[PDB]
Amino acid sequence: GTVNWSVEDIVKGINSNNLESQLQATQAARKLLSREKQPPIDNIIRAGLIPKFVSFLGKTDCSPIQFESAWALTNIASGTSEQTKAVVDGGAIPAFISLLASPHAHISEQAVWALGNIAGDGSAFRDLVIKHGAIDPLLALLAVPDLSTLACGYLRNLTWTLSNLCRNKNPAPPLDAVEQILPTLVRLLHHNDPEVLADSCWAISYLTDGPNERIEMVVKKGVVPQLVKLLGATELPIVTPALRAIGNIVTGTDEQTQKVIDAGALAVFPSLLTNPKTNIQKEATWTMSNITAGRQDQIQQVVNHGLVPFLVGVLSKADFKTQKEAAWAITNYTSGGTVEQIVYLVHCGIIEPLMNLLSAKDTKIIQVILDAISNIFQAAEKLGETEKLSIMIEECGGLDKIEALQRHENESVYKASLNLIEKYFS
Amino acid sequence: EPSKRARPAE
Amino acid sequence: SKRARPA
Repeated sequence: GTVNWSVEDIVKGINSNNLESQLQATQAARKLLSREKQPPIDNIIRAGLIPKFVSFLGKTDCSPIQFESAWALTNIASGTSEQTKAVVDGGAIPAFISLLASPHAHISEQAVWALGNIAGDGSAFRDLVIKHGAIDPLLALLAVPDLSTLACGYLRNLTWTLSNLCRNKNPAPPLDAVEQILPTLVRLLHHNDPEVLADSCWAISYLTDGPNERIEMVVKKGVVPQLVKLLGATELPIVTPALRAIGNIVTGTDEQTQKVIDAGALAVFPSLLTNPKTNIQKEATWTMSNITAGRQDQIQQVVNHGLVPFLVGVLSKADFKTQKEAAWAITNYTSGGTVEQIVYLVHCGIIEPLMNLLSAKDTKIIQVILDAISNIFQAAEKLGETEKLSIMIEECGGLDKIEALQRHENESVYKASLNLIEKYFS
Repeated sequence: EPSKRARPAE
Repeated sequence: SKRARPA
């Protein structure tokens, strides 16, 4: 009936001024636009249909055409920036906001979905959706005693749309919008649906990806313990954004970092640092490097949790980018740690895998590693045990690796090497 | 993570 | 000495 129409026929129906003809043609357009293989978004735009679809959003007496056109425009707005812009340019933003209050749940949901795609295009449309007043009516849809009474799909769409209002930078979302959304996000973060939890974590990860003040707005809401709980989830789609959020937080102050340690996050790292997903291991190791960049009592907690052997493990065998993060973790540890903590690192077997990575092609990791060796040596100096460390380094082939580094391109690389050699390996 | 989502045909 | 996430 409305299956496989030509764009020509859709236009003919939409221009008929018979509202039932328009309805059938709009549904035909929805069907074309919801096909998986190359929906003809550009042909529909070029046919001039967006203004008609937008006017149909306002037809309160014909809820079916509101739904069909909301679906058609949602799928156009799901495309390239230029496609989403065509939708915004036709006036869709206030028309979708008005539909948020529709008595028909399927129409309200579809308007939530369309605004999620518009806001998801980037900072400018995100902020334009906010200026048109989307937040108050979106939040009102979630103002129920128990989220479990909402249809599951509807709640997932609302959560996803809210996450796009939290997403993107340059600029980050307006501070007042973030403050307005946060109590609802905290509540969604405690909901029991895996997809709501994942998108709630994504939203929190965006809000903490920024300067310390943005992190504090989130940490002050008390969400860190729940994020640490979700870090432990079996679902990779939840662990991924929960870990990014935790990693973001520990880029903040020493005090923000302590909240993450206090909430028990370090106990999850034996698993994260051996996680079969490369991206999780790499993110977890980056996060460890920011914790070892912390205070001596925070380095002590990394020790107490048994995490130094795990760092030795990642240095010994991991994806190269993960080994690079491990190298930073070690350099930060040795830069901030006490001599006891540093000695401990050597006793855990850090020296050999550190030396092995000196054959890396990457120049930056060479610098980082040489920096750590220098720090370890300075610790050894204070103990009078410089010589023992020299032998350890020579025995595992490390001196050979360093001596050769005197013939490297980079200045800092050659300079740092010769300093090591002349000061410790006469 | 995709920031846009199309609603697919049922 | 905290570092941003790598590209």
